[PDB]
Amino acid sequence: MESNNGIILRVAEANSTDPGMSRVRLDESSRRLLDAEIGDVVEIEKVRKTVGRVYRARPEDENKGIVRIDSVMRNNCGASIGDKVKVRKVRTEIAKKVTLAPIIRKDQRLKFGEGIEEYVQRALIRRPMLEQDNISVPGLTLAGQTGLLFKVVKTLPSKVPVEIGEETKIEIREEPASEVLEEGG
Repeated sequence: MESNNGIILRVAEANSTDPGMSRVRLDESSRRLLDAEIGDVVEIEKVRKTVGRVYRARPEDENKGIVRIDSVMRNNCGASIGDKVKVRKVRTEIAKKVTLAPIIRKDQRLKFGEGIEEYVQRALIRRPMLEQDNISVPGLTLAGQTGLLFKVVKTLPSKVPVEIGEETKIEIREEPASEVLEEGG
């Protein structure tokens, strides 16, 4: 009935900034082989599950089996360039409750508590969320810190790409990257 599936292709990326980790540029066949329409919701899964949206490849002929994403999107699952990831097309929904875990240590500057759940909702509001996903912060930092990224582990939706809204509920835990070392350096 629903017939919801995706395709396995090769992760793409270039030294250029190529900003936009939530946008997937694909060719007409990669988009139309299933149903993906302009600006539909696409999920990606190479090593782990990730979310994103469909875009048109500049070269509507080379993107017939490669997806160009930003470094963070590639870092979200744990894959390298040219690896093989599976992209499944889906739609978005309003997540009602999502929990995440900022990874830092003695260099943790992005923690406040009290209203932090709103601070996360405000920053991540109206955004696609997928448990076990990962996020990053603009070019900001302090001493020699490491990690300093958000690690989502629990969402209310069916583990499908959902969009956060001002009404969505959030949870921030106080457990940093203890016993946690995701591949990447």
